[PDB]
Amino acid sequence: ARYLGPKLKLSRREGTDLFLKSGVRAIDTKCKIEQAPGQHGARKPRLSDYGVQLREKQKVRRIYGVLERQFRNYYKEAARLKGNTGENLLALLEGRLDNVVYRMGFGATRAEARQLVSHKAIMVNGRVVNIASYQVSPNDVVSIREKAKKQSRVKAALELAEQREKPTWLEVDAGKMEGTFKRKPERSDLSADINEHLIVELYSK
Amino acid sequence: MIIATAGHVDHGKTTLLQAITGVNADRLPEEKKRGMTIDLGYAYWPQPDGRVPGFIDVPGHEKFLSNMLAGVGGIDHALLVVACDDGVMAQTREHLAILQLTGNPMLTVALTKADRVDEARVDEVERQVKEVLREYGFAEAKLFITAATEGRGMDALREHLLQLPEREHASQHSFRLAIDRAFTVKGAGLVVTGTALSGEVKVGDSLWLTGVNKPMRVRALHAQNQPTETANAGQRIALNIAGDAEKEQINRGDWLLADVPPEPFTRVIVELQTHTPLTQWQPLHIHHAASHVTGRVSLLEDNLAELVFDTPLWLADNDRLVLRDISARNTLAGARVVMLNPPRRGKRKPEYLQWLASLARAQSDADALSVHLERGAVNLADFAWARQLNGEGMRELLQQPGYIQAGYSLLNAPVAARWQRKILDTLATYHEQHRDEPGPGRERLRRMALPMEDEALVLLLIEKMRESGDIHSHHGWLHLPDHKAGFSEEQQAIWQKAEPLFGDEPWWVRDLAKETGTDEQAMRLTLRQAAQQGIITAIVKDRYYRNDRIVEFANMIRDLDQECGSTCAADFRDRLGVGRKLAIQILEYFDRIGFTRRRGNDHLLRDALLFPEK
Amino acid sequence: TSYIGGEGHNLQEHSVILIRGGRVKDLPGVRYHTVRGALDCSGVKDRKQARSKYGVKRPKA
RNA sequence: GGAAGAUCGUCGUCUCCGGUGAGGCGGCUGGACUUCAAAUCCAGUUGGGGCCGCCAGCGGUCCCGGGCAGGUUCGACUCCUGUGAUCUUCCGCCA
RNA sequence: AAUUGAAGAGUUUGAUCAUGGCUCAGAUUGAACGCUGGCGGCAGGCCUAACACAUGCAAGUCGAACGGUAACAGGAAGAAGCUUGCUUCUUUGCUGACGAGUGGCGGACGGGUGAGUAAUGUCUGGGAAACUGCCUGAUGGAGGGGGAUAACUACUGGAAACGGUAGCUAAUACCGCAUAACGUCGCAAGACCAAAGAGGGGGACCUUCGGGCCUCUUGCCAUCGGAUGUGCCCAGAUGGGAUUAGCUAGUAGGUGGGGUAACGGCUCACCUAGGCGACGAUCCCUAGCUGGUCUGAGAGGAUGACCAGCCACACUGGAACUGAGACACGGUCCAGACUCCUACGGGAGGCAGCAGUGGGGAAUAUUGCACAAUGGGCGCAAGCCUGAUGCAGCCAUGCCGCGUGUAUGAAGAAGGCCUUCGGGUUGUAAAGUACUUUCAGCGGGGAGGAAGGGAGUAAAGUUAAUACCUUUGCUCAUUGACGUUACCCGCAGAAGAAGCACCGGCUAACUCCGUGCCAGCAGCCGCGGUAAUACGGAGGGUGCAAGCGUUAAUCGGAAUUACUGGG
Ligand SMILES: Nc1nc2c(ncn2[C@@H]2O[C@H](COP(=O)(O)OP(=O)(O)NP(=O)(O)O)[C@@H](O)[C@H]2O)c(=O)[nH]1
Ligand SMILES: [Mg+2]
Ligand SMILES: [Mg+2]
Ligand SMILES: [Mg+2]
Ligand SMILES: [Mg+2]
Ligand SMILES: [Mg+2]
Ligand SMILES: [Mg+2]
Ligand SMILES: [Mg+2]
Ligand SMILES: [Mg+2]
Ligand SMILES: [Mg+2]
Ligand SMILES: [Mg+2]
Ligand SMILES: [Mg+2]
Ligand SMILES: [Mg+2]
Ligand SMILES: [Mg+2]
Ligand SMILES: [Mg+2]
Ligand SMILES: [Mg+2]
Ligand SMILES: [Mg+2]
Repeated sequence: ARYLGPKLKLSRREGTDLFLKSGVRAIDTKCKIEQAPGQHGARKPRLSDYGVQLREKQKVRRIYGVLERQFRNYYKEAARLKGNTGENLLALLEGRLDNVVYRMGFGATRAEARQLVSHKAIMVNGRVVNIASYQVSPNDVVSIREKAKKQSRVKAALELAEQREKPTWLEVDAGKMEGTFKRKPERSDLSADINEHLIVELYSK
Repeated sequence: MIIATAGHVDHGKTTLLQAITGVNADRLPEEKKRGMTIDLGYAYWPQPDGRVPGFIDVPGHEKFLSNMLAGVGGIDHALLVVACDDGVMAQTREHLAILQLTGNPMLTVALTKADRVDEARVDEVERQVKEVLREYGFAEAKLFITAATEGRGMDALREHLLQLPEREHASQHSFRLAIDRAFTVKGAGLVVTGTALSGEVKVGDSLWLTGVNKPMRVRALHAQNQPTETANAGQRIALNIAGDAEKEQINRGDWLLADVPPEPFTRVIVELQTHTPLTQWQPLHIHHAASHVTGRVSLLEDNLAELVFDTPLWLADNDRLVLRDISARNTLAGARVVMLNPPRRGKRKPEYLQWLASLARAQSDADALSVHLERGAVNLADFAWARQLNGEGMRELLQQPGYIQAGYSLLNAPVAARWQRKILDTLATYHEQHRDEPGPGRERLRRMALPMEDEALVLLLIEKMRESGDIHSHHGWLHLPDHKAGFSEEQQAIWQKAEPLFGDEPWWVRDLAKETGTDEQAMRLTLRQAAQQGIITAIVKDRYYRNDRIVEFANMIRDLDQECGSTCAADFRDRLGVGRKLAIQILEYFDRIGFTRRRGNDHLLRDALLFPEK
Repeated sequence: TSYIGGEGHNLQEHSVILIRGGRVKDLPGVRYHTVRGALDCSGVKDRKQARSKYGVKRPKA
């Protein structure tokens, strides 16, 4: 299932800041991201159309840490859903619990989010959930279990959360480190880097 | 009580059995047709006492000798019928030699055809048998004179067979089964029948069939013509098993056994005892339980011989097998499987002494465990295979104190200590060899010490020394506790002239090298060591400064949170005159340190001492 | 008539093998391949990558 | 499993062959020749083991070899006696 | 709100544009094979030989129909031991019950398989000339007699299988008789048709003291209704072949008889000469049909595995009986092939039920647990039965979810590879430090699937009746195969867990070594002839992930059968 390997070679295949490992920093930049994607990484390669849209699709699916078959599930439902397929695709993909745990801010990385949610710590509506794929319903509060509280990791991540500047579609108190989800975002309020229609025609073959 | 009948042809082997057990051994049509025993037949004798003896009737013909060697496996007692016709014949001798090499504990001689010859011949043959038995190492033997036609001495013979003891085997053993006849019964399955050499099996067990190499679930089983939920060693076990394989694919000589076995090995060492001298590098027929193979023998030191197989075969330690003349005719020698994986350097002078240690010295697995440890690290896969040890039996090594058990192989406390010493002194050599380095790394240590060994054991052993405190390491660099990362004069001599220079204004590496006429790479590395000492600090790669300007860099950052409340470039020029390039590299130096952190427009102060009291 | 792939093979007189489709496009009239590794056709040894093709078990070390 | 049988040199095959092997055909390597071939002349075409120092796609030694041994004989691929690898045919497997 | 939906690429040539094939990119599958494989959920799992079958189980039930007492538990006269109120023994169907027997109802449902079937089928839509057990509504009856028979007894046949001889007995078994019209026939007059009791309780009263009598429950016969199920007709729709053009004599119509639950050449006698067919008759090849599954923008194309409806078949070929229902999977009879026993006369058997075995095949599972739930048979009920069903086992066969750690970590270590010999890359990757413990492992707690049924009790209803029985409340004790359940709570240690394919273009991803048109690769176009990004190895990357590839199949693309949509 999960990736389990070097993070920032995946981050530097697209030459972007993919946010895969942040912690004390945001981007490492000392790790030579653009200069060495592989042994032949240094020489620039011309990208043909299928390569630009596939390369993009790989990028987003790595930034959110999803595999391809349930990413294709997310797409087939996204298309089946009413409204623009790109916009509501991304939005329903952000409904993933691990993503939300990251956006509320308590967590290091979305892989750490995977860790924390998998380990029984997360609590939704007074119920525990292991599943990182759980799509959080709108206007629903989510908390972390009381005994799971006191873990060193959660606050040391909260500090990071204040630094990153936080999202506007979620309201997080973080006094008890319990925030509330509000509404599913729209394409315009986030990212401005991913180009989603590349994915939608890539699957329109 | 498995009892095998042996003797020369038509000396009443089968007839005796029908007398004792009322079972007609011959079942194959041709033997019915030709009046002989072409292939092995089995007879059983249930008793009201509840214990059933197992009777194996083997042919006597030299042509069918290859069949008899399959049934002589796992005999508890052997009865050699000798007929007073011609008395002891050469083939009787051959059967005796074969039983001797299989190391059967005892035998009962029963003399037939009492009616056909007068009493005189009974005493004469008696004498001749008593003389022949001494040749083959069976001293105590019970001679019975009987004629199966009239059943004259059948009764006297009967009580003795019940009197025979059952030779037991150790409680914990991997089940091992010698397939004999693969035959499909119409009702329910594939039923393969074979002698169980060791262990117990139950209906729920999963087995590994060899040559098909596929696991097979036991559907049902018969202990000895008796349905049962379990089966113990020392009896023929009809075994009805499910799974992918089928009878046509099965070929006599396949093993059923509890766990996947390691790959069959062609070479092997054997204790050698023989009636006639062998000859170096000579072809012969290796007979192993229900297996026919041709391999070439070699002679090492004294009574130690090497078998090389052209057909790979699964063998376990302490397995008696017979080596026969390659063109047949003559049984010449015996064999025992002693080492399962001999390497090269056989006749080198140090090792023969070792072989003596491994074989003559120990009759048990625990002693063997120590012997192998003396030789080196002991792989549990290989040792379990050689000794056929179950989980319970395997855990006993763990119980013995002073055993390093890593991911795989065991190590004795003395040998462990020896390795520890070698590693330490090798460590010391590397320590001495590079005096400018913080120490060697863990993996590099293992490569500089014992590259050929198992990684888990050698590294676990390293951990043992770490915990003892013999090696203290920091930042993952393992150096002796005595090391101070002091350096050598060879560095200081440059650092003396480098000192005033560095002082009044520090400069870049390539410029430094140019100023003192020293090689760039040499100069950069010596100064990096100087920087490990705490004399100069690189704010960026190849750029080195003093300390007194680092604290000054903190003085300029000091006024930013208090006077501005933000961090920006502009104050580089509007505060002291320190350039933008300099200030930015200063900032990235302090960002990596943790004096400041960068997010969007500004630098945070989560963890530093930049802060004044008020 | 079915092609035999890989370098070297143990196949001789009457050997029971099993064949799969695919055509070679050089030897007109062979429309099949024999699989390496099934029934009496042994998986080509001395081969590392692409070994699910050609049916040879992995090296232990 | 039994019985009957076929084949298995020195790169492949056929004809042989009691004087320590011969002959044809093909294949391969090398030469003349070219980008490499084909063709046309030339030259060549023994292997495997044990013991010993690297594993080196090695280096020495000694031996054995018409599947693997033995006997015959002054001398065996050839005569004779066993047996193995693959394999044809018939027979039988019965807890 | 119920739709929102249509992409191209490579290869003919020196180059071009057309025509036209072939190949690819997508989705899918009851798949198989290779390498690899941690867990859980929900599905699925002989596509071949409708080939043969060992062993076990898969249809029984009612003593509230009957005569009875084989087996057990009480009780009884008695035996009368001795422990003198515990125990010993015969006799006793008299009570609870029940083997074997007659009788009722079931076995025509449930389950399997697709051989046959081109229409005797199936689907859609109509119809008249029908029958329908148990279910339900109404109207009424339910009176009065007899002769047997199985079981049983005595004998006897036969190895077995199953009978035979003689005698006895009961029934809600069977046959009379009486009765009966809104039933049958008949224009009518008229004629004719049936039944069976049993059980629980009971005051007075009868009492051959067996029982009669009252009340309730339930059973039986008759006719008409309802539901249901089934039979029959008709029109249309449902493959390919004209390198099958003629076909039909009970087949086309009539009148009369016969037959069926019912219309009908269904059948027979006689008469007439019809009848079907280029809108494809007849013959041949293949085939179970449908709701639907896959695909496609759609129109179409393929298909009919799982689930549900209908049809056909039960070793092969026939025939009929009993029955409301069969021409009957585990019923009868005859024939036939094949297996088995036998005492040689004779019998016996049919997995396309659940398992399972042999064979065939590339290939497809356990000789398991429970009737706890739903449903079915019988029964007043309890219950008993149930391979239906509920579950479990096995298999990565599919779909889905999770894990194989997380954070920090540079003098960018070693080793590997590459180098322009300066270095680059593997690579924050590893090591180190600080954390977690999901799943697995170990130990504790712990739902829901459970409705009812049984005992008791109260009221109402019933009735001569404070009884029986029915209904509805209330109290009690109890019903789980899965099951060591889901789920939760503790323990310890990153500890037990990542492959497979590809890297010339199409198509994401390149360098070195070995070989030298050899060895090999190849979906297509191509590579290799001494500098191979195409072979083999390595290093690096890419794509997928407990899977990855290959092969097989269908649609798509293919406007490449062009109705939409071509020449
Ligand atoms: N007089 C006598 N003859 C005997 C006796 N036992 C066996 N035989 C002989 O042996 C013949 C049967 O052979 P068998 O007893 O089977 O001898 P075997 O050694 O078992 N046959 P094989 O060695 O081939 O297996 C009979 O014909 C009979 O003559 C005995 O006790 N007395
Ligand atoms: Mg005998
Ligand atoms: Mg004889
Ligand atoms: Mg030899
Ligand atoms: Mg061209
Ligand atoms: Mg009836
Ligand atoms: Mg009447
Ligand atoms: Mg029918
Ligand atoms: Mg049946
Ligand atoms: Mg087969
Ligand atoms: Mg039963
Ligand atoms: Mg998945
Ligand atoms: Mg667990
Ligand atoms: Mg009343
Ligand atoms: Mg390839
Ligand atoms: Mg089309
Ligand atoms: Mg056209």
